[PDB]
Amino acid sequence: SFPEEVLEHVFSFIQLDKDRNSVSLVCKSWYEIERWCRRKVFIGNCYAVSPATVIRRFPKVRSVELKGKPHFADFNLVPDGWGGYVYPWIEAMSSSYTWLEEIRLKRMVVTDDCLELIAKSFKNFKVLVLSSCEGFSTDGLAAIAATCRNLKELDLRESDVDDVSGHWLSHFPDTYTSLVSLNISCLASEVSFSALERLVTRCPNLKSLKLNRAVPLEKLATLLQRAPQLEELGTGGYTAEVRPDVYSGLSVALSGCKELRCLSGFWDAVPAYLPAVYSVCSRLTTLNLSYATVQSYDLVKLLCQCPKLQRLWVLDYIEDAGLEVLASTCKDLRELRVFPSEPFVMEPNVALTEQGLVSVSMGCPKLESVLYFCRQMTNAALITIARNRPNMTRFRLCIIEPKAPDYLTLEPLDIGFGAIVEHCKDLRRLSLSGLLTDKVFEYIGTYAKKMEMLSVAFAGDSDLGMHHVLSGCDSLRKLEIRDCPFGDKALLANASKLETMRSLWMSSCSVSFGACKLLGQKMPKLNVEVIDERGAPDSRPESCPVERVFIYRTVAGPRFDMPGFVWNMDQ
Amino acid sequence: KIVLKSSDGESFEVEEAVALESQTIAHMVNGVPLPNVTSKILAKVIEYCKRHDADFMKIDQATLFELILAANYLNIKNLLDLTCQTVADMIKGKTPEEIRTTFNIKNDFTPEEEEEVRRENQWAFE
Amino acid sequence: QVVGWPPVRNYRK
Ligand SMILES: O=P(O)(O)O[C@H]1[C@H](OP(=O)(O)O)[C@@H](OP(=O)(O)O)[C@H](OP(=O)(O)O)[C@@H](OP(=O)(O)O)[C@H]1OP(=O)(O)O
Ligand SMILES: O=C(O)COc1ccc(Cl)cc1Cl
Repeated sequence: SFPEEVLEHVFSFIQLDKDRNSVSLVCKSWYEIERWCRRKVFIGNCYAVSPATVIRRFPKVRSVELKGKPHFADFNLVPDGWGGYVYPWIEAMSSSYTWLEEIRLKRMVVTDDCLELIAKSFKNFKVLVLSSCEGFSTDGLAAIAATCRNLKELDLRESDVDDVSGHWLSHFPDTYTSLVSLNISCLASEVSFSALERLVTRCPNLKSLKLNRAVPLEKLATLLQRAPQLEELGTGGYTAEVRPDVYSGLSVALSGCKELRCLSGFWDAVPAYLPAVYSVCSRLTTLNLSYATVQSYDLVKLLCQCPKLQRLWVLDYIEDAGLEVLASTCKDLRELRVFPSEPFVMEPNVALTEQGLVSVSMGCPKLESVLYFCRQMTNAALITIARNRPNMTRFRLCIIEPKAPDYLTLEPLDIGFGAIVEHCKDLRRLSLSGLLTDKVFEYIGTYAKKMEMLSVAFAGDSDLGMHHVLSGCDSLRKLEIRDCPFGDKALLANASKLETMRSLWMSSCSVSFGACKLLGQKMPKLNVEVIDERGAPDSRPESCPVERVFIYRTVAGPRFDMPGFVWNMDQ
Repeated sequence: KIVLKSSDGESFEVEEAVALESQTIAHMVNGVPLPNVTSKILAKVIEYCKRHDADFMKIDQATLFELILAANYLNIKNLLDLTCQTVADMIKGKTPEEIRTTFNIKNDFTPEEEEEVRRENQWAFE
Repeated sequence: QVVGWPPVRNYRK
């Protein structure tokens, strides 16, 4: 009940977005005090609200996070030009947020113009994370490097950069020294290497260096001798003539890095050079081998020595036998990602099946987080997995053949998934696959009460299934569906669910254009977007399924930068 | 030693560095009067300032209540922090109506405004 | 094959 300054100082110890939202709703007084001391803002859907809105309400923000295209952009199911442009944000912030420090962007279109504007409006600019973004070039980054004198983090992870010129990196002045974190690893072009060594050499706080694979294996040791304090290393190319001097050097240099917790990169890795990495290995909590194309045996030899390993991302080359050795050596595993080595041929090239996942189910009592590509699976295996891991959190299991049944048994996988979902009571994330009838959906609506994100393809028999989901799924935030018999009847019968959810994606389903227009009319605070390259939707009868609807709730109303193939159903 | 005079008119003798923990005291400079702190409260302040805490804060609400205000009035930065954390940790995890229980706040939102904000917070800020 | 399947960010198909 006391002044205004004590509340503020109290607030300063409150940092979770939820907590701040809550205090903002106590009474008008608190709404005002929090407003004014809100240090960061998280905007999961850039079109959900306008910049003018964010900037007028939290005028003191130091740190901004924005997310653009829906997840399925990754699979490119969203045509180019659809939207996600960050420029309007930067333009609006550049005059209000003078003291801005941190920008984190996901799946947005980000332009060299954006990058210059940031460089030259935010003097205290410290952190730039660009995560699967597109639209910019090494020229933009040259801007950042030349101008951002206080920069600590440049993280380019999984972005598509128009790759003019490795010259941009030598634009960091000699008086620059502040770098904590360079994630370089999506760039094709090749940085100046003496510039890179000068840079790493003079930033004594460098903690995380992820290379560029145009920095060839023979050069890594020079780098590592300059940054013995490293905690995360991303190699460049991991290939070279087999020679003893070059092996010996890599290896003294790595075992020089007593602080490595995270090892990644390994393009083109040669078996003959991995063991250089071993002494580092006692200690790793994160190993990402997902671009090494090495055989299950050499993986195992490496795994055998990562007792503290908490997170593994690897190729399917690891195999059932390699994963079993996994279950045995890594009792502290939280997260396993197994990626497809050859996701575009039908025949198995690799002996990796339900069995490896079962192994790991039983052997890693702390495994909570799974992404798995294989070519076959069973109800029985899923059921043993759910039984062994009722603490699973995130379960993403992708069978490469579209409607593959249980291969022993030949049924739909409905009960296997029923089991993961009945038994794993804190499952917040599910993606499933294989032969699936309206009945999984039903299980999903009955048991999956905590579940937040659900991904599905080539599944169900009718609108009943999608109904059970939008029906039963208390905590649904993101629902994304391709190529299923789900349409007008389940969508409109659940129209009001949609206001509680960040987004529904539906492509190639049976949603008529007519249900799209009716939905837009019932629900004026959804943007219901038809995204359909065949030309204007009265071209065809309203009876006619649109190619993609994307639906998301918002306070900005309809958005200003639709291109030619996106229509909003407001009117 | 300095002596410190509660609001209650009673007298506290503390050695020289203890009193000076308070910038508010430091900058008055027979015996320092403190119109906005009780003795009860000035007592607790003095244990803290002596020690320097944990079951120290093992106190009750109206009392924390007053401890904050005095740590503010006396400018004692460490104690403001500690009693500030402590009120925070009562906010966290909690809803508006429970915060505005735990705290004796009356809700002065209309129906309509409260929904616009929730509203904003949920659709755009979490 | 089908567009966008299987869902992965690799190069061909
Ligand atoms: O809280 P959200 O906005 O729901 O974000 C989720 C969540 O990401 P955070 O690391 O930001 O909590 C996922 O983390 P997990 O489900 O693995 O815990 C992440 O998935 P990844 O770990 O695979 O990056 C996923 O990204 P995606 O949809 O690209 O798999 C992303 O969701 P969005 O950024 O798509 O909302
Ligand atoms: O989770 C992943 O990234 C891979 O698995 C999926 C991705 C998208 C869809 Cl629709 C279905 C599945 Cl099983």
